[PDB]
Amino acid sequence: SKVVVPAQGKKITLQNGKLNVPENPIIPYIEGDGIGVDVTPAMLKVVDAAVEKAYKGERKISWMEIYTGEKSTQVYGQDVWLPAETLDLIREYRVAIKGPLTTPVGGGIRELNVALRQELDLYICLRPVRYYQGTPSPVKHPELTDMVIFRENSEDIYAGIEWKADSADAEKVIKFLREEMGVKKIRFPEHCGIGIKPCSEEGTKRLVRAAIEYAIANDRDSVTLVHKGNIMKFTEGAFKDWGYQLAREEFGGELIDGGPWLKVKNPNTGKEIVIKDVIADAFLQQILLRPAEYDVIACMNLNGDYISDALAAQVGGIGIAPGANIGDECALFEATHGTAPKYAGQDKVNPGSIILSAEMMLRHMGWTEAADLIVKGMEGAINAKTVTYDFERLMDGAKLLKCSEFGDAIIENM
Amino acid sequence: SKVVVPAQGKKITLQNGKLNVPENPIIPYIEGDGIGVDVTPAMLKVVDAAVEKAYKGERKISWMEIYTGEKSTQVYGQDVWLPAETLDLIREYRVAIKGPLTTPVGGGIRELNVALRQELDLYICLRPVRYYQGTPSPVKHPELTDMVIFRENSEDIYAGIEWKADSADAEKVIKFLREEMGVKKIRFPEHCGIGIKPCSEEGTKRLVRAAIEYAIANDRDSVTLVHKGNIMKFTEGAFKDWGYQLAREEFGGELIDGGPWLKVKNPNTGKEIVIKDVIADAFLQQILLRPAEYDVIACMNLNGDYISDALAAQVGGIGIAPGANIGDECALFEATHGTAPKYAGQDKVNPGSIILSAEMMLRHMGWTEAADLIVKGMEGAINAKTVTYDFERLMDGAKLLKCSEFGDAIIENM
Ligand SMILES: NC(=O)c1ccc[n+]([C@@H]2O[C@H](COP(=O)([O-])OP(=O)(O)OC[C@H]3O[C@@H](n4cnc5c(N)ncnc54)[C@H](OP(=O)(O)O)[C@@H]3O)[C@@H](O)[C@H]2O)c1
Ligand SMILES: NC(=O)c1ccc[n+]([C@@H]2O[C@H](COP(=O)([O-])OP(=O)(O)OC[C@H]3O[C@@H](n4cnc5c(N)ncnc54)[C@H](OP(=O)(O)O)[C@@H]3O)[C@@H](O)[C@H]2O)c1
Ligand SMILES: CC(C)[C@H](C(=O)O)[C@@H](O)C(=O)O
Ligand SMILES: CC(C)[C@H](C(=O)O)[C@@H](O)C(=O)O
Ligand SMILES: [Mg+2]
Ligand SMILES: [Mg+2]
Repeated sequence: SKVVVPAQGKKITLQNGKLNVPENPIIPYIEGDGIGVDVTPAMLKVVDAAVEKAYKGERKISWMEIYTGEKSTQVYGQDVWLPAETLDLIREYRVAIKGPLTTPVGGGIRELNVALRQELDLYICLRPVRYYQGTPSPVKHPELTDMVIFRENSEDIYAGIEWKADSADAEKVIKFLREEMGVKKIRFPEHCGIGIKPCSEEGTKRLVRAAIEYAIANDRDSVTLVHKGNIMKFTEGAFKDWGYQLAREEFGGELIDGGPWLKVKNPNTGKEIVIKDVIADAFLQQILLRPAEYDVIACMNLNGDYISDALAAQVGGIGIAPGANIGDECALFEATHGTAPKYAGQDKVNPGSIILSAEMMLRHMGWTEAADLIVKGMEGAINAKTVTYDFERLMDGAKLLKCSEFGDAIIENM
Repeated sequence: SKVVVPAQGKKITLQNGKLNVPENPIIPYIEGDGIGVDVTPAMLKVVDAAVEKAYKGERKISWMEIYTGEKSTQVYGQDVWLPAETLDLIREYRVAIKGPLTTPVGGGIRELNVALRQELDLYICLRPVRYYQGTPSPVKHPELTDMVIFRENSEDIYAGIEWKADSADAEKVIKFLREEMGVKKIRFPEHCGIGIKPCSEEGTKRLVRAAIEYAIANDRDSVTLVHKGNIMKFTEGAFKDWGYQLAREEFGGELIDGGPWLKVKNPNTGKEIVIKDVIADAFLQQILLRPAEYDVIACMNLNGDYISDALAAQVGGIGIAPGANIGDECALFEATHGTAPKYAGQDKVNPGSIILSAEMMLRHMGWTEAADLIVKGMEGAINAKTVTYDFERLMDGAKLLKCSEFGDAIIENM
């Protein structure tokens, strides 16, 4: 192993489903491909500053670099794109953060980001989207956007079950469907690629459960199940039916009017939480035309991937869109954006995304004060109109800052 | 049959792939469920007016009502949701228009809208989205949005191949995948619904071919292949690879830089058309942050469904979003919106969508003058700020008009 365990740090433990965070926790991190080389260093500095200022030296993170992707090949050798120790370490230290990752073409290499999520069973993809005062947005009222996406992270089409057109496997599968299952619906069975889409009751319910619990835990107004159930009855439709069923069976969901919407009483604030659903295509117009009407979103893997980007663009873009992959044993924080090789190495991209993901990590560890300083700094720097390229557009009088520069601006406004 | 063939009309014929439209063409039409009862009458009046004014009485449409959905059951009896004659008539008269349709819950009834498209093999779902001066939009520069969506209409997950969780079929399919195909990727094989996603070379290429030909025919700047190929390699990825391949093999697509983008020279205007591609999630941010950079869009069934609504909301909403289902033998025009039973029968919804779909129909028949009068009227009425509920929002000084009222406003501005 080429990983070096920090000497002055201590491992975080999980006792009774509750995190036990030391004052010197060891936090593993993956630099990331492309721009990850730009944003990650900015994140480490901003986090260290937030922690240093919040607890005046009482607390401190012991960063431990781990590898995945290109750098892993440089470190562990050719073909070692995702070392087993990397998965071992994330699960063992409970909390980790990663920069963007890119999977090479071919080589029989599976998508590295999806591999991490699925190998660690981090079934929740949590992506909160809200507006930051001063952020240049293409819409008229970005302030109306304040939602939290709970995207199922372990099934759907992301299962990776598919076969190439004209391949022996594809023909074998197509032969079984037409001959044994009597399927006559394939328009062109020749030179036809095939993909499988699974959706289970347990996969659906553990995701929705987390979404409702988060709504209750943070006193949100509603949980909206987004699906395309009118066309995919047994997968997307099942997801919606299972979600409503869980709200009734586990949260005392009560019929609103003649339904289908339910109301769940917040055990804490006594507030009634609305449980509704919207068809995916229609939802894409709704978030733009009636944003204020939506809060927490529970949806399947693919739909969540699309909604994440559509919402982010509403409040400034993917440069300010954080996220987290959460499971029962550990959590891996990461920004919604990619490696943008186009800008890679230029120290020009917006580090806000990975930084706000670190803010989620801090909150997750219970270091809410350090988390609050990051939000304060971010809001201060953006308001000071000292921002990165992606914000400069739709920004008159804004001063352009380099990636590392913006990080410093955040610390300056803490 | 309860259908009455117009006495003074004549059937449109297709000779050499070219439509032969008489001056008194018989045009079949489906009223539609819900609000279809409101918008359809407005459309017939507006179209009749546009035609009457453009050709001063020389030309006239002979409307012939045909049935599908609820009204079909009223006419032909219980269980007759989609009469065979309806499909026969659309194919025979070549050009038809329909209001929104809703499929009942259960009854073993398949989605009626998809049934029409697939039974008639109308593989192209053409949905143009552009801004109309004076239209209240949630974005800052709706005028930058001017795109044309070419959505594959015959395959993808819309094939309707799926099995219910815990069903014998589902278990049989899951057993085959795990046992015979050795699939170990299903996270939860129990209580698991299964759906099949097919994508063929012929289905992909006939759609992309139509998109490029439209770009050439209308001198558009580019064709963008939208896909989620990084995750669905053999379906969405195949679609993108097949699209690029066709541009090269059939349109002399030439490498731009080191690729992957291609350039196709417009045989007519000598202009070079750009053939590029964008990942679906990223594309949803791109249309909002860099609209001007996109023109004609070629995408798969599901992706097209989502993009249609996301784009429409950008220029006023689904109340002003037309569309057409085009095949090799016939075409069925229809708005992107649904039956909105919530507002149904209230004569309050925006008829602009089905009316602009009729404008597409007229253009399709070569009656471009009548089509131009509809655009003129629409632009005039909206500019006069005499609009329907959906526009009134984000409209100060706008006067609210009833559905039928707005139709009259259009005719008044022709
Ligand atoms: N979880 C992940 O690690 C992850 C996520 C997404 C994609 N990927 C991968 O990364 C590679 C490139 O993919 P892509 O180009 O489709 O996606 P991407 O890297 O997110 O790039 C898409 C566009 O979004 C914007 N963007 C991304 N990061 C930004 C930042 N830090 N600050 C400001 N704007 C930012 C830019 O838009 P403008 O150019 O309009 O400014 C950018 O060109 C692929 O190999 C892909 O699989 C990985
Ligand atoms: N091709 C079709 O015939 C078609 C298309 C889509 C859906 N459907 C079906 O119709 C039913 C209802 O579905 P849905 O509620 O998901 O979709 P929908 O009927 O399109 O309604 C969605 C929302 O979009 C807006 N809208 C729709 N038509 C409008 C119009 N003419 N003018 C102004 N705004 C309009 C309204 O938004 P606000 O309430 O925010 O104003 C409406 O409540 C279902 O049975 C569904 O399967 C059929
Ligand atoms: C890179 C890709 C596999 C990934 C996904 O589709 O989830 C990305 O788009 C993201 O949102 O993290
Ligand atoms: C009603 C539904 C089957 C249809 C589709 O998904 O294409 C609708 O959303 C539309 O866009 O016409
Ligand atoms: Mg994404
Ligand atoms: Mg739709």
